[PDB]
Amino acid sequence: TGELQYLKQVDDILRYGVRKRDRTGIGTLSLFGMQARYNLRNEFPLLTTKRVFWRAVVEELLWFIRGSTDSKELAAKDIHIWDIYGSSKFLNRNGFHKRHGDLGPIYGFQWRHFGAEYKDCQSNYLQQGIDQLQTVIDTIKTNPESRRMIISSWNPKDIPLMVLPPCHTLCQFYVANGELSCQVYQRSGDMGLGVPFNIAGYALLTYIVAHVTGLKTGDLIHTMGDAHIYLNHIDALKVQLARSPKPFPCLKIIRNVTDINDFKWDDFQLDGYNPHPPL
Amino acid sequence: LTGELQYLKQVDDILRYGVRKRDGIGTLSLFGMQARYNLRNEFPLLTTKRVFWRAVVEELLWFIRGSTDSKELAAKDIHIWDIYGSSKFLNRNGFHKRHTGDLGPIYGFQWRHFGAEYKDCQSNYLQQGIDQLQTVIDTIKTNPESRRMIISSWNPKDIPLMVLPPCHTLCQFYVANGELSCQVYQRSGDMGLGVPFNIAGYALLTYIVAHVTGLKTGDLIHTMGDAHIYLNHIDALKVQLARSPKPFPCLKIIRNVTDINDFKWDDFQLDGYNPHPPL
Repeated sequence: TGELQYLKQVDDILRYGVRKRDRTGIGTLSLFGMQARYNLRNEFPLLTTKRVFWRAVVEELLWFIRGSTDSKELAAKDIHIWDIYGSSKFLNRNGFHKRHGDLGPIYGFQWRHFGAEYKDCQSNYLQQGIDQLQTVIDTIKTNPESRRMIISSWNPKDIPLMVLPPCHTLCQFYVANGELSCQVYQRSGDMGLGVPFNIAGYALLTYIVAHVTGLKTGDLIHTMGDAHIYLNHIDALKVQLARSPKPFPCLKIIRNVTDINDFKWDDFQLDGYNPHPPL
Repeated sequence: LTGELQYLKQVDDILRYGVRKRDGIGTLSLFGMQARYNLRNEFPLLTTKRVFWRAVVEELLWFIRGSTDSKELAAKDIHIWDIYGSSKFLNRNGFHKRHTGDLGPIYGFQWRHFGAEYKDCQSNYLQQGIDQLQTVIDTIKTNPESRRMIISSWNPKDIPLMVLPPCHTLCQFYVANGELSCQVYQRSGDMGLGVPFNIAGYALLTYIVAHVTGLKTGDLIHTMGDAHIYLNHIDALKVQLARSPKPFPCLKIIRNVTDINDFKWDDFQLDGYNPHPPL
């Protein structure tokens, strides 16, 4: 059950799902404490039930990793998924003061820089805060077994300064028999979009540290907080589970990369991803 | 499938399928565990071995007003923290500037004051930091649906300044059908010792806030990171799984408490608890 964890997850949110209300006002079917374990050995968990956005996932992570916070830098990659928050209008009438596209101390600030006072995006924070992103790489061959290897996006004092609180709060890593495995806690998840993107995103994150640390890839545990389906997309999702999912792709890396920050989207070669066409 | 049984299978699975390690002390370990505990009309306090109830209650009350003092727990003859608050242990790692019974910002202080300046336990930090708790309490009354109700103990800011990194790293709450739920992240836990103890901790917290808010208690999802079983106890617990767990006891709260630490040991009446005997 590599692919079919997701599939019943969203049937369980239908049959047994509880009406709750979204923060937009649209009602959702809800469920708690979901748990999936995805297999990163000789496979990659890009779900073939619906075409995932692969460009966004990669270039968002490399945006997380480099310790960059901005709307432009993803925009510059022609990935506009965050650009709705960076705005003259969004920021300002959401009660923001001065800077003309900061996202606040969003993810990737809170990875490489933690507790660092936030002025604005492109003021460089090097040697500020605590860098979680790798204190783990530093940990991984220091003490491979450990309970300590964690990256926490939750910093509640900085959260009134973020444009949105982190939807995936944290991840922790684990080392057994020459293989790495990461569990990420997603406090809110959207089975439609949010989640399978998260599965791509965090699964990718291990694959990096895989050849970095010589370690193969064990597995990915995607743990959920509130898991939900929007009421509209039911009839649209119900056809999506009507589909027999097709086998998982493999991910490759051509460039041997020693530095966690030095990655970019042309490093990443995928093998055989053929999802189903939407409506 | 449910409750304490699900706690044996974790035990079951790890014994068979775990990973031999070091610490130091060897152990068998597995990663990414989750399970559910029904908080409706019974208290998931574990029956295959006796869990310390006044430890669990009094630790939390002392988490709740956030004070961290070994001296505060010890007079109540609950001392789990003396090993960590004693000046033979303090003076080992650089606590040479620290008083006996003092620990650090961990848990309670973080709950009640976050991002604050940690001075010492003789000092009263009210008017300072930010509180994760009473905000969470006050959210459920105003906007209960929010998926951003979260308390995480992980603050690499004060991590070097606490005796040990927090074992239970975060929780989340939930509201559906007037039933408040809670999901605890443990980064490490002992299937025989620490886990059952912190299953009955957050259980009670769910209950307290439920009571404080006026919502019923639905369910407790136990989320685990590395979950280990020491080879010190390896055999003694295979006869502990031989037993069939007895039904869960029933927590009641006597005095009506509008406030969160007004709570005292005496408010808690626990009916039906008959755990299995030593060995």
